[PDB]
Formats: sequence, structure tokens, C-alpha cells
Amino acid sequence: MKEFYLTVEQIGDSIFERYIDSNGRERTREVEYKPSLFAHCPESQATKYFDIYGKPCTRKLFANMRDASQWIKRMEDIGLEALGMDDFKLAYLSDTYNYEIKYDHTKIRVANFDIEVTSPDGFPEPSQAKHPIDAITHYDSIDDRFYVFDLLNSPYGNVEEWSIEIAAKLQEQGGDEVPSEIIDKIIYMPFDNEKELLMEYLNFWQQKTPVILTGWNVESFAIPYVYNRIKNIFGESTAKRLSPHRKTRVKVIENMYGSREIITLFGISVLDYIDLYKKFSFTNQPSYSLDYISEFELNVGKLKYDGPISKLRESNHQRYISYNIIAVYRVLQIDAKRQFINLSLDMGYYAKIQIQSVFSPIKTWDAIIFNSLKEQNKVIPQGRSHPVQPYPGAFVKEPIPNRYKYVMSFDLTSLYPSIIRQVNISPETIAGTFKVAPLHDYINAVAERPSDVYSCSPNGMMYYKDRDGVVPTEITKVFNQRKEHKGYMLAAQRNGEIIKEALHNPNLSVDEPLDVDYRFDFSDEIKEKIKKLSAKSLNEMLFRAQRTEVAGMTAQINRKLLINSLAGALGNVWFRYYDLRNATAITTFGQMALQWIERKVNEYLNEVCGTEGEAFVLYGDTDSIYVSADKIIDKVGESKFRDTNHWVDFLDKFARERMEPAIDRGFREMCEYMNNKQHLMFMDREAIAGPPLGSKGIGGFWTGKKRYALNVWDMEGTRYAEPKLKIMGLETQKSSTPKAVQKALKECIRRMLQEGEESLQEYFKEFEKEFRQLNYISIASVSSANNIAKYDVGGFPGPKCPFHIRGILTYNRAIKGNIDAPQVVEGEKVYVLPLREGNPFGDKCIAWPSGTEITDLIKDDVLHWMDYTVLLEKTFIKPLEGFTSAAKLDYEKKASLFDMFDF
DNA sequence: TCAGGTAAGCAGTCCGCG
DNA sequence: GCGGACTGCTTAC
Ligand SMILES: [Ca+2]
Ligand SMILES: [Ca+2]
Ligand SMILES: [Ca+2]
Ligand SMILES: [Ca+2]
Repeated sequence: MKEFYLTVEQIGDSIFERYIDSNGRERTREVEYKPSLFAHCPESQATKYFDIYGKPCTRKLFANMRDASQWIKRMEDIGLEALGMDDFKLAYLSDTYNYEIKYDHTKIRVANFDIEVTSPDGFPEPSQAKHPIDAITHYDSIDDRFYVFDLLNSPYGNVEEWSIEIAAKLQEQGGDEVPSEIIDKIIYMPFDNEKELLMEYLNFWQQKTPVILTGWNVESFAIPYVYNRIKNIFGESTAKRLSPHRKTRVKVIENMYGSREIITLFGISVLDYIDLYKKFSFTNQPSYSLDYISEFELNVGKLKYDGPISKLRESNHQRYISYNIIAVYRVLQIDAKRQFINLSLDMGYYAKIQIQSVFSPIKTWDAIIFNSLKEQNKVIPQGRSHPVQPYPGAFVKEPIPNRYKYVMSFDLTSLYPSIIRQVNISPETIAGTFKVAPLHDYINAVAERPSDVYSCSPNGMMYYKDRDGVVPTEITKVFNQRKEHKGYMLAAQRNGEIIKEALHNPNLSVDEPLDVDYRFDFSDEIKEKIKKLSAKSLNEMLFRAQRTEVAGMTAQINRKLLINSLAGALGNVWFRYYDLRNATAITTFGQMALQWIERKVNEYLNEVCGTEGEAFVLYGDTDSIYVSADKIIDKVGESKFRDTNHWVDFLDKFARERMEPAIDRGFREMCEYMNNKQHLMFMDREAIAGPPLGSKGIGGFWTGKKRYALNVWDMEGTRYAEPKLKIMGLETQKSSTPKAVQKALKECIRRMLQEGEESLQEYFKEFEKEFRQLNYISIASVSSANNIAKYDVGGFPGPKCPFHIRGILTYNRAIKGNIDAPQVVEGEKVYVLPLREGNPFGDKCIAWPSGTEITDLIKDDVLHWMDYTVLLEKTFIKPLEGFTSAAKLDYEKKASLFDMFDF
């Protein structure tokens, strides 16, 4: 089989590589790699190396990597560009693996782990590491085994051996409910003493050294704790055994106030699952506890225990150990669903980077382009210093706040990447500039045609049409991968709606799930078989359909993020190909495209209605338009439609057969106008929105830019079994909005769009009646807390102190001596509650770490001094007043005199 | 901690305002 | 009270 690398590090003049050989085996080698960099040479030296601009360069092959980095510095102080790959381990992989890598994940050791530490004096600080490590669970992907290291004897308590039998039992039964399917995969190892546990945990680590190391907060807690504790007990060097090359780099001290620790282990790729999740999941969560993410992702219950975690081992050692095991498995379960490890490996190997570099699209693109250019004997330019400068982005139309009954939206496929490819935007394809007319003049096709020769953007930039730039070329490859994955994702989505529909009339039989591939649209045969299936079978098929969609999503949305990040990276000063003339060439072209097509759609729809100057496009943002379909419905009748699906069908047919071809001609003309390389402005119908036929629903509403709600029946060709609310930007969508209030507001909106005003009014009264009885957490606001030290003058609130930062300082002055109180962590999220004046906390709000209950000692005083009135007004009533007034509806009646009375 | 991006809404602070 | 200048935060794209 084909060779592939696992990890690569540069340690002095040595490249340290772990890899898989042609026989499927893991090996390791130290290489004194001889790197090459480049200088511009006179037009006399018959060389085969040229820069991207086509200017000759002489190759300089250094004896070692120290001399190369030295040469770079000497070139700088001489004022001359030193061209080539300055990150030598990237050059090394390029040379060593000069082909498209075909990797085998089965041969990659993926390890998932976590530890436990009992601490009777606050959060067991990883930097200090003064409390014994009393549990470690380590899952090895290759063995498929959960290795459990359990400490029986400690200064903080002598405990009994963990029991797999009790662990397997359900919590209803007094067990711990360790999932049944991993019980036979647990290798349990107990210990008389902390030293012999750590030594054995070092041995096995050498025997089964992780390539990919992950888990939950492993970079921030587990890795620095295991390192530092072995450092405090055995010393250094023995601690360095965690590295296959026995080289670590402690950073780290990030104060104030303060004061944490981060460890780099050379030869291991640390992909903290929390960081994978933040980057690739496309969520923004109110909490990042494993308990909260697991519930969200997997619908599993929280890991409940009695009393503080500082006394859990002592009071229930059994549960302590089970919960440590379960924590490790939850990350595996989250990953089986989300498949971020798979995604990290796909990308890392495609770019030929260290896998942990997939967090950086600048690194990723730098290596993709480097490899692309090297393969053509081209030489990459030196990275340069640039000042951070603002630059313009997208156009967003100002909507008239109103209700909008029937709406069809249209949106461009992969806009910024498509623009890159259409205009041929690249560092080396810059041809020149032209005199820029105001944007409005290009939008209205009245300005002089910019060029008859080059491919233009309305920001004044001209590009060669003839040759293909490296940026278009490489963005195209990844776009085509995204297209394929998105194709699978939408098929699984359509298939999911087929099953949901069938679930309306499930059959009374038994009966097995059909053995189908959910990535492909169901055939008629399969759809007929589906209509005959039981609920049980249908439900299992739905789960599989949704799992397939989710995998499809991860694959597609993160390739979209990658190619979009190339557009953004042209505007980041740390990118080798940073160029604001290219970054704005995209954004400005996008502004023109949107407004150009708004004009063409209005003109077409006016033409077909035989009118003039009516505005049909009601809104647009970046690359999308929203078109009022009222007249289209009202012209044919409304009573002529047998059902909702009949008019959805009608609008679908209209957009496809009438509007899309008009849109197609419009954009083709724009391409000619800008004399672009390739027409790639492909705008397809996205949403079809409206109220249920015969209802009093308002269908949709806008309050302002980036703030609207729509009742959608079809999204990009997915005909839903039940209408879906597409709500953008409103409080329902915000992670700062209380949990209960998100749901309440969504139901307010549902009733507005589907059922109408009386229905809303009925619901409002119900929620206002129940509010005070809801759980304090579910009704608490959420906020990230940055720069706490900046507004800490007391610790009392300083000048212009943010409301939530005030809450945090009010918190800190209540849990002063409390050793068992959780500390707010700079950058993390907090719940925030208003307090009634006169309260004992001495301020108008209290904030505390999100995802946790507030401490026992102060909990009851928060509850008694909570200001429900101010809370209900802030989080529920005020936003709702925004929605309803834009929609021209009331959530409440009158006031006003009577009353009437009954007696 | 160390390197995609901009546009833009709302919560809240502070203060001007006869 | 409301509004404008401003910071902070979180969203749409
Ligand atoms: Ca789009
Ligand atoms: Ca099968
Ligand atoms: Ca049926
Ligand atoms: Ca869009």
C-alpha cells in the first residue's frame, strides 16, 4: 500500500516523522532535511525556477534548517525577498509525499481520554497540580478498548474497587448506566498508589502512543495536569515521556487573573474536541460542559450526582469511575455522529499539513497553494508585513418592516468562491486597473464597459482571462468536493421528509427497516415499500436518514467554510497572498451582482405583469433576494388551489420555468459587461413561504436588516412534511436569549405565521401566566464575558461596566471565602439575572458560569430576589413587541376602561 | 494563547437636554 | 424619557 505520514515535527536541524510504511506498519525516523529557498537572479541564469509573476529565481540548497532561517534574517536586513517555503516541515512533506495521499484511518492511532482529580480547596489548578490524579480513562481507536486507571488509596480517601456489574445496571436499579455496548470493551486496572498508576500509564502510552489525541477540554485541563503532576512527582524528563520525541513546549501563563497552562507535546496531534466542535459544528451554545453538548447532540441525560464534585470519590467511588468512563465515550458518540475527526484527517492530508493545523485556514491554504505551485516549478513569495485596515464587504437591502404573505427567495451558489473563479481573481493574474464609475452606474448598466480585453470587478481591478490563477484552480477543486457532499446531504434530507410523511400513516405490521443508501433519492419501489412500513421501522429509518444528513452536513459545510475562508484570508494580514485589491474585488463584485439582479427581477416581473416600476424584490443580503409572490397567487385566484401543496407546486414551477431563466439571462449579460472569464453566477430558488391555505397566518415578516421570519414549505427542493419556520437573526436564534424564552418566542412566531393574531394572543397569556413558575436557569440570560479585569476597579463595577461584567463582579463579592464555589473564567460564558432593588447582593444583577447551578450558599437568595418583572419585560415582551409591530399585529388587547366585571 | 472576512441588529452606559 | 455616541456581544451572510 501507499505510504503516508502521521505526524511531523522540526526539532533543530532534525525533522522527526512518524508514518505508515508500504506494509501498513508504524515506523519513525529522524531526518536532517536539506531545505531550499530562493532569490531573484539576473535574466542571464538559465534556471527552471520562476516566481508566480514569472521572474527568474536561483535555488539555494542549505546544509541545514538553521542556516536557512539564518539566511532569511540576513536577507531581511539586506532588504531582499527570500522566496520559498519558510515552514520547512511543510516543504519536507511536499517532497516526501509527492502525490495525492490515500490514507487509511484504521492504521492511525486515535486516542480519547480524560482524568479525575479530587480537590478540597477549589478548582484543581493544572499549573500547580498539587492534588493526586485519582482516575484516568483512555480509549484506543486501534484496540477499540477503554483502559481505566483507578486509584484506591489517596490522602483524600481510601475507596473500594469499581464494579463493572453495578456500572452496567440502570440508574433506576442503583447502577450507573454505563452503555451496554462498551461494557465488554473496558479493561479495568486498579492501583494501590498514585505513583504506580502514573508509571503504568506512562508505559502503555509508549506502547500505544497517540497520533491523534482528543477528548473534552484535554488541551486546557487533562494534558497539562497529567504533564505537571508527573513533573511534580517524578520530575521533568520522565514527564517528557508523554512525547515520542521527549520534547515539550510549555507556553503559557495566560493571566490575568490568572493564570493557566498549555502543553505542546512534539510528535502528537492534539485535536481538542471542544475546539473541533467550536470550529466545525456551526452552533453557538450557551454552555460547553460535556453534559450540555451531549444532551444537545445525542439526547442523553445529564450525569447527576449528590453533593459537590470535591466529595464525589469519597461518597460514591463507584459512580465517580463510571462517570469518568461515560465522559470519554460521549465524545466518541458525538464524533460518530458529527465526524469531525474524519473531516480533520481528510483536510489535513489533502493540504499536506500537520493535522492540528486544520484549525487554521491560512496554514491550510498556504500549503495547498505551495504544493500547487511547487508542482509547476513555481516559487512562492515571502510573507510580508501589512497594517490591519478596514475594507468594504457586502450589500444588504433595507426592507420595509411589514408582514409579507407569499415569498420566494433566490440565492447564488457558493458566491465568493464563484466570483473568484468567474473573474479569475488571484495574486498572479492581476493585469492592471481601470477608472472606476460609481457602483450604481455598473448596477444600472449605464457606465462605460470597463474592459474589452480583461476580466473585471467594479472595484477597478482587471485580471488576465487567458491563464488560470492558482487561487481559482485550487478553490475550484475544493468547491467540486463540497458540491458532491451537499448533493448527498440534500438527498438524505429529502428522504427524511419522505419517511416523516409516511409516519403520518404508519402501518400495523412487523416489519423491518429497509436496507437502503440514504445518500441517494429513494426510487418509486422503495417509496411504495416505505408507505407500507410500521412506525418502529419508519422511526429507525428516520434516525439513519438524519445521521446520513448530519455526516453530509459536516462534510459539505466545512468545505464551504474552507473555500469561503480563502476569500477572507486575502483580507487577513498573516496570509502570504494578502491583498486588499483582491479581497475587495470579490466583495464589490458581490455588491454589484446582488443589486444588478434585483433590478433584472423587478424588470422581468413588471414586464410579465404588464406594469412598470413596481418593486417585487423586498429584501436581499449579500447574495440572496426575497421576492413578493402575492400578485402571482392573487392573479390566479387562491380558491383555485385544492390545498397548500397545490400553490407551493405552482410557485415552484413559476420560479423554475419563468424566473430562473430570466435570472440566468440577467447574469450572463453581467458577465459580458465585466468581460469575465466564465459565467458562474448561478442563482437558484431557495425558499417558498406562505401561510397554510385557508388560515389567518401572516406567512412571514421583516423587522429590519438581518431580522425576519418565514413559514417555509419547500427549501432548495426539499418539500417538508410539515411547514418549517425559517427564523433569521431574531431572539429565538440567539444563544444569549433564555432557553424558555427561545421556545416561547418561536411559538409566538409560529402562531403569527400559521394561525394568526387571536392564536398569538391566546398563547401570550398562557406563557405570561406560567413564567414565574419556570426554572431559573431556563429563564436566565447568557453572555460571553471578556475583559473582566478592565472594568474591575473594586472589585466593584468600573466606568462603563457592561451589565453582564457587573453581574460577574457582584458574583465575586459573595463567594469570597467559599472554597467550593466555581470561578468565572475569562472568555467563558455566564448566566445573568436581574435583582430586585434592596437585595443583599448590593447590585442590580448577578452572573455565574453558564452550564452550572449557582452555589448552594447563595442560590436561595438569588431565587428570592430575582426580578421576574424586569426579566420578562427584557427577554420576552420587548422582542415580541418588535415582531408584532413590524407585522402590524397585537399580542395583547386594549387596556382600557372595562373590565365589565361579573360577580 | 499567535493569525478567514464585513454588515449590522439590540442591550446597555453615559450623558445632554431649559 | 428619549436620542446619540459609544462598547459589547452575537448574529447573517
Ligand atoms: Ca449562497
Ligand atoms: Ca446494507
Ligand atoms: Ca402507511
Ligand atoms: Ca445567502
